[PDB]
Amino acid sequence: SIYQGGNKLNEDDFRSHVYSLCQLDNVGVLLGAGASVGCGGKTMKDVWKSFKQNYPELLGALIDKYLLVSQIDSDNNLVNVELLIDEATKFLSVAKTRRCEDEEEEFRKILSSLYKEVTKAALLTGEQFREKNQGKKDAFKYHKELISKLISNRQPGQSAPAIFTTNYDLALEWAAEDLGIQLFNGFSGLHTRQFYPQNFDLAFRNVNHYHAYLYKLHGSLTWYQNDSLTVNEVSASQAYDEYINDIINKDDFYRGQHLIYPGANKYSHTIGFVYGEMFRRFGEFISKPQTALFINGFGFGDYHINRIILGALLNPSFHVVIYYPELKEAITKVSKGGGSEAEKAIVTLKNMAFNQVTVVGGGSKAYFNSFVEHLPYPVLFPRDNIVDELVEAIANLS
Amino acid sequence: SIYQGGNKLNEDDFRSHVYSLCQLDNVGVLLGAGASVGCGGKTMKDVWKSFKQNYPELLGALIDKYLLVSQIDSDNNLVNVELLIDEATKFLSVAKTRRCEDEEEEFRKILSSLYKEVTKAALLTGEQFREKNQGKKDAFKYHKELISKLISNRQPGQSAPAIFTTNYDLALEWAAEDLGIQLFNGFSGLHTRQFYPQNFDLAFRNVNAGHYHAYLYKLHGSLTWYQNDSLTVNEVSASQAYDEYINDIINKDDFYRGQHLIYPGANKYSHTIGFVYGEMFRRFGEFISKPQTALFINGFGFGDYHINRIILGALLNPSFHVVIYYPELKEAITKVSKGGGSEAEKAIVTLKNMAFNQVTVVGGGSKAYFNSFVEHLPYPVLFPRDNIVDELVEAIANLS
Amino acid sequence: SLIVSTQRPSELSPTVLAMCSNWFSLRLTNERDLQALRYAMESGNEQILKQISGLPRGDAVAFGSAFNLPVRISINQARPGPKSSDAVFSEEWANC
Amino acid sequence: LFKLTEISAIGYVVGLEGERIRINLHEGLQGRLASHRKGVSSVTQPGDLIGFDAGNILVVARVTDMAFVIPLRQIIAYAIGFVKRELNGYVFISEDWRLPALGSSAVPLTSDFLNIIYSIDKEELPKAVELGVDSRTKTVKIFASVDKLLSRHLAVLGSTGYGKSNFNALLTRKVSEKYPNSRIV
Amino acid sequence: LFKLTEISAIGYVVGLEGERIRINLHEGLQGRLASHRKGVSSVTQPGDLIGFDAGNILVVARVTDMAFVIPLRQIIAYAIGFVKRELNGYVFISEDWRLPALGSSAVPLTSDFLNIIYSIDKEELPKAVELGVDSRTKTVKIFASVDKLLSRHLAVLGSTGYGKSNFNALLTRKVSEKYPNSRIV
Ligand SMILES: Nc1ncnc2c1ncn2[C@@H]1O[C@H](COP(=O)(O)OP(=O)(O)OC[C@H]2O[C@H](O)[C@H](O)[C@@H]2O)[C@@H](O)[C@H]1O
Ligand SMILES: Nc1ncnc2c1ncn2[C@@H]1O[C@H](COP(=O)(O)OP(=O)(O)OC[C@H]2O[C@H](O)[C@H](O)[C@@H]2O)[C@@H](O)[C@H]1O
Ligand SMILES: Nc1ncnc2c1ncn2[C@@H]1O[C@H](COP(=O)(O)OP(=O)(O)O)[C@@H](O)[C@H]1O
Ligand SMILES: Nc1ncnc2c1ncn2[C@@H]1O[C@H](COP(=O)(O)OP(=O)(O)O)[C@@H](O)[C@H]1O
Ligand SMILES: [Mg+2]
Ligand SMILES: [Mg+2]
Repeated sequence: SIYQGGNKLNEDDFRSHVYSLCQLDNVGVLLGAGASVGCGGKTMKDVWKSFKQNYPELLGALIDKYLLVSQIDSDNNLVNVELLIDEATKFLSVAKTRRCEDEEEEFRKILSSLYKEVTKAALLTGEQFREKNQGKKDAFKYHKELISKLISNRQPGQSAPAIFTTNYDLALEWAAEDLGIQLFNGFSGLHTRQFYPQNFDLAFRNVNHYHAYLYKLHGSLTWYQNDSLTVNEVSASQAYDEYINDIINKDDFYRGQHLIYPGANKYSHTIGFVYGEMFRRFGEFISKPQTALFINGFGFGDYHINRIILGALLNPSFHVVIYYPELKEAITKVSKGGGSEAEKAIVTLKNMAFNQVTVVGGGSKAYFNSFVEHLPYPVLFPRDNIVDELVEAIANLS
Repeated sequence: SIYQGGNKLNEDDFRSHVYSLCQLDNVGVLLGAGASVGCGGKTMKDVWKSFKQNYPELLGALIDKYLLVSQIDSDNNLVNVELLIDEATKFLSVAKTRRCEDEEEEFRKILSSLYKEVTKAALLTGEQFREKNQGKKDAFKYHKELISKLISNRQPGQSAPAIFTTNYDLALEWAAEDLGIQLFNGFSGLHTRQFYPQNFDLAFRNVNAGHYHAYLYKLHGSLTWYQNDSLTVNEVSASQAYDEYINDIINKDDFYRGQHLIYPGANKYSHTIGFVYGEMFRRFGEFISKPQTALFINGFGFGDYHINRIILGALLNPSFHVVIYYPELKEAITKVSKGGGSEAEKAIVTLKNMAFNQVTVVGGGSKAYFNSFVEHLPYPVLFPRDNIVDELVEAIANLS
Repeated sequence: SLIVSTQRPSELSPTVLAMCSNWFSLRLTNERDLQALRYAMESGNEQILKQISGLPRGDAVAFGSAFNLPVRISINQARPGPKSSDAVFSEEWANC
Repeated sequence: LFKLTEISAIGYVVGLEGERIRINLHEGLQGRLASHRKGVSSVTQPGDLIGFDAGNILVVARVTDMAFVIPLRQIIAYAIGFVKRELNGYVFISEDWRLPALGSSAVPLTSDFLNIIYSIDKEELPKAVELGVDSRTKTVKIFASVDKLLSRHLAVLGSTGYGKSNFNALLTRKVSEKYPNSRIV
Repeated sequence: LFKLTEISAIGYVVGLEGERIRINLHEGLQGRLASHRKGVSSVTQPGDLIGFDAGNILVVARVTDMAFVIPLRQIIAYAIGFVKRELNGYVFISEDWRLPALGSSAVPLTSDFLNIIYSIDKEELPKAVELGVDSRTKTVKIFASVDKLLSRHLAVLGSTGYGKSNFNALLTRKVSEKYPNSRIV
C-alpha cells in the first residue's frame, strides 16, 4: 500500500523515513478540500449533487442555451465549480456593459443560487459563526496537533513552516488563535486592514517559536472590495453582520465586484493582484535547495499546479510525499484504458523509478486523521495538561 | 604500433601515461580536416578529384599558361587548394588594378568554380543548414563527449582548455550550444558583431559565492565571417548567412563579388584581413611555449611548413610533451627507407626515430581515428553517467 | 586450517596469533585479555580494540582473511532456534 | 545545464600533517543532513565514513575528531583505502598510502558506494552464506566464503548469554544445506 | 503560554574528542541549579548524571571533571545509553556509541527519568522483590526478579572485622524469608 520508486515499503521503514524529512532546511504542507470533512466540510461532489437537486430549471438553461457546462460531467458529477462562477461573472459584466436588459436578469439568479450553495457549506459551525472562542471545541482537535508537531521540530536558527491551502474557511485561524501562535497572512491594521505584499518577509525577535506563514490560493470569506479600489479584511462577526446573513436568508445579489471568493472577478486588475501574488509565492518556495513537501487532501484536478510540481523534480534535492485514498481503482481503470486526467497523472507519477516520490494508499489509512499520527513528538514536550484545573478552581472562587 | 622514443609500449602503460598528461597546468588540443569526416565532411585530396572530374577544361588552361600547379601533382592528388586560392586572388587583384580586361574576365570564372566546390563540401548537413537545434542529432555525438571530458578534469583554480582547428565548419559551435557551454572566439555583440582581440584574456565568475567556458581559435576562418564595405569584420548567424550569400554561391553559376569572404585564407594582401589571421598564429605560438604545456594532435597531415617549424622549435624545453596520431606509419616507413617519400612522410619519420621520452606516435589504421581517440581519454568517477531528465521532460511535454 | 582458542591470550606465544587470519568475538570485558592482541598485529591500527568492550546483545566483531577489512556484524536469529532454556526454579519452590 | 557533480560538497582540505587530515566546514550545512537522488545522509557524527574526490580515484576516510574553533568547525580523519573504476563498475582496494591534495572537496558517500566496500567477488554470490547486516546503517548485507574459511585460520570466542550457540548453529546448518558432503571433525 | 520545554538548560556542547564531551556552562546560578514542577535539581560534583536532548532520543552521560579555564567553567563527560518512546511510556537502552551534535543544550535528570533507568522490563513487576533505595539521591526504589536471582551461583563478600557475620545475617534475613526452600549448606 506504500510505494517508493516502484517497490513496496513497510510501516517501520516509512515511519523512520518521514522523521528524516522533517529536519530539512525548508518544510511545507499543501492541503485541499478533503481535509475539512472531518470537522464539518463538504467535498466538491456533494455541492454539485445538492445544487443539481435543488435548482433543476436552471440546469437545462446552463447546458442548452449558453453552453457553459456539458452533459456527461453533469451526469457523472465531475464539474469544476470556480471556473463556472468566473465565466458567469464575465457573462454578467459583458451583458451589463452592453446594455442588454433581457440577459442581465438571467445571470443574477444563477449567481445568487451558486453563491448560496457554496457559502452555506463553508460555515463549519453554522449559526455559531458569530460567537467567540470557536477553537476550544473538539472538532478542531487535530489542527492544533498538526501545528504543534510542525513547530516543535525546528532547531534554533532555522526557518519557519509554510502552509498552503485551497480552502476558504476559518479552521486554521481558529485553531492557531487558541494555542497562542500568530500567523502572517499579508494583512495589517485593525480599523482599516489592507493588503501589503511585503509582509511575507518579516519575523519576530525577543529583546528581553511564535510565528508561521499561511498562504490562501482561493481567497477567504472575510475578504471583500469596498467602493475604493482596495482590499479589506474584517472579523467573522462583522462579516456576518454585513453581508453573510443576507446571502443565506434572502434573494440578494447586487454588486458583482464585491466578493473575493472563490477565484472570482479575476478580470479586474485590482483583484487579480492577490491571486497572482499568492501563486507566485507558492511557485518560488519549492525552487529552493533542500526542500520537502507533504500533500494531503488534494485531488489532482488542476493543470497548473501539476505542471509546477512535476517540473520542480529536476533539482536533485526535492522530495514529495503524496496521500491518495482511492488508488487501486485508478490502477485498475488505467490498466484497461480510459480514466480521467487525475487518474492518469497520478498513475504515471507512481510508476517512475524515482526515490524522491512516495505514494500512500488505503481506504482509511490515508485520511487526514491518519496523516497527523505519523509525525513524531519530541521527548521533552510537555503533554500532560495540568492548567485547566487551576482555571476551574479560580472560576469556582468567584 | 605505439612508439615512445623508438620503443614499443603496451596498452595499459599508454593509458596510464595519457591519464598522467591530463592533469598538468596547461592543456590543449589541435584538430584538422580529418576529424570532421565522420560527420559528413571530406578531405583535401577528395576535393581535388571532384574538381578535376567536374571541370576538366580549366585544368588544361591553368597549367600551361599561368603555371599555377605542376602536372605531376595533378595526376597524383598532392595539391594545396587554399594556397592556390590566395595566388588566384592576387592574380585577379593585379589584373583589375592594371586594367587588363581579358585577364580579369578569365580569372573571375575560376574563383567561382573553386569556391563552389570548397563551400559545397562544408555545409555538413546539406539544405538543413539554416535550421535551428542541429546539435540534437546523432552525428555530433563524439564532439560533445570530447568537450565534456576536457572540462571535467580540471581542479578548481586551474586554467581552462584551449582548442585549435584548421577547419572552417560549425561542428564545435553546434555541439557546444547544446550542452550549455559558452565559447570565446573573439567576437562581441548581437546586432553588429566585431573582432576584439583583447577579450581572449577574460573569464567568468559567480557573484553569489557557472565558471564553465573554453576558448576556440579558428586558424583559417569560417563561413559566417565577411567584410562589408567598411574596414570592419562582422559575424552573422547561420540562417542570415545562408539567406545572404551562401545560397547564391551554391546555386548561381555566374556569381562572384570579390574582396568579401575571409575563408580559407583568401585575401591576405589586404592589411585589414591579415590582421585576423596573424593573431591566431601569434596566440598559438605564445600558448605552446608555456612551462607545463601538454598538447594533443589528431587529424593533422603534417603538410604545413610553419606549424612543423613552430612545433619542432618548441621542444627545446624540458617540460613539453606531444602526442601524435597518424594512421599511415607502415607505408611511410617503407617509402622513406628506399629513397624517401613526400615531405610529410619524411617529417613524421624523422620525428618518430629520435630518442626522446616526450614524443609519442600512434598508428594502426582505424585504431587511430577520431572516434577511437576519445575513449583513450580518462573519465571522472563522480561524473553522472546516466540519463534521468529525459523521462521528466517527455512527461511534462505529454501534459496538455 | 586450524582453530586456536584463547580467552586469556596473555599466557601464549604471539606467534600463535600473528600467524593466523580470522577471528570472532562478542562482548568481552577484561583488561589483561588483550596484550597478545595488542602486540601481534603490525603497525597501522590500534584504535579499533576499544569498542569490543561495549557491544550490545546480538552484535559481534569479525575480521580475517575472508573479509577485506574489519567489519561489525549484527547477526540474525537462527530458525529453528537452539534449546529453549535451562531449568526454572519457580515451580520447585511453589510448594510454599 | 551543465553540472559537474550530482552531489553537493561539504568542506575542503586545508592541511596535511602526516596522516591527520584537517578539514574546515562550510556554512550551507545547518541540519546535520544532506539529500540527493537516493536519500538523506548524515556526516556530523564522529566515527562515520567520508570520501575525497581526486581525479580517477576516491579516497575513503574515517572521522576521528570534531570540535569548534564567527563559529568555525574542524574535522580530523584517517584514510583507509580508495575506490577504482576498471571496466564498467567499481572495485575497492586496501592500501592507505595514497593521500589527497590541498583544496580537495569533501563529500559523503551514499549506500551505492557502501555496497562496494563491504562486498566480495560476484562469481561467489551463489556460493556464499548470509550472516547479517551492517550495524551502523542496517542497509548492507554481509556474505562470507566457505572455501576461504577453511584455508587460513579461524577462531571463535564470546561471553555468556550473548549468542555463541546461536551463531554456531546458524553457521553449521548452512554448510550442510549448501555442501551436504564434507569432512569436518 | 505555549512552551517547548518546561525544564531549563545549563549549557551546550563545544567538542567531541573521541569519547569525551565538552560543555560550556551558563553564567550565575543558572548553570548549577534549576527548578521544575516536581521539585529542584542540581549538578554539582563529578559522579552525577546529565542528559542531552537530541530530538527523538535523549542521551545519558556521567560527569568526570570540572574546572575553571568573570571566569568560565567546563565539564567532561562520558556516554552510557539513551531513552526513547515505545507505546505510551519510555524505555532505556544500553548502547554507548551514540553522541549528540554540537550546540545541543544540556539538562539535568529529574526523578521521573531516574525511575526509568532503574526499572525492570515491564513484565516481571508482579514477581519482584524490594531490597532498598539508591544512595546518591535516596529517592528511587530498587526491585529484582526472583527467577533471575536464585537460579545460579550467588555470592556475598566482605572483610574480617567488618561485618561479614553481621552483613551475612542481615542480607540472608531480608532475602530468604518468603521462600526458604533454597539450600545453604
Ligand atoms: N476524510 C478525508 N481525508 C482526506 N482526503 C479525503 C477525505 N475524504 C475524501 N478525501 C479525498 O479528498 C479528495 C477530494 O477532492 P476535491 O475536494 O474534489 O479536490 P479539491 O476541492 O481540493 O480540488 C482542488 C481545487 O483545484 C481545482 O480548482 C478544484 O476545483 C478545486 O477547487 C478526493 O481525493 C477524496 O477522496
Ligand atoms: N577518420 C579519420 N580519422 C582521423 N584521421 C583521418 C581520418 N580519415 C583520414 N584521416 C587522416 O587525416 C589527415 C587528413 O588529411 P588532409 O585533410 O589532406 O590534411 P589536413 O587536414 O592536415 O590538411 C588541411 C590543413 O593541413 C595542411 O596544412 C593544409 O594546408 C591545411 O592547412 C590524413 O592524414 C588522413 O589520412
Ligand atoms: N540474534 C539474536 N537476537 C536477539 N536475541 C538473541 C539472538 N541470538 C540469541 N538470542 C537470545 O539468547 C538466548 C540464548 O543464549 P545463548 O546463545 O544460550 O547464550 P551463549 O551464546 O552465551 O550460550 C535466547 O534466549 C535468545 O533470546
Ligand atoms: N541493627 C543495627 N543497627 C546499627 N548498626 C548495626 C546493626 N547491626 C550491626 N550493626 C553494625 O555492623 C557492624 C558489624 O561489624 P562486625 O560484625 O563486628 O564485623 P565482624 O563480624 O567482621 O567482626 C558493627 O560495627 C555494628 O555497629
Ligand atoms: Mg557462551
Ligand atoms: Mg568477620
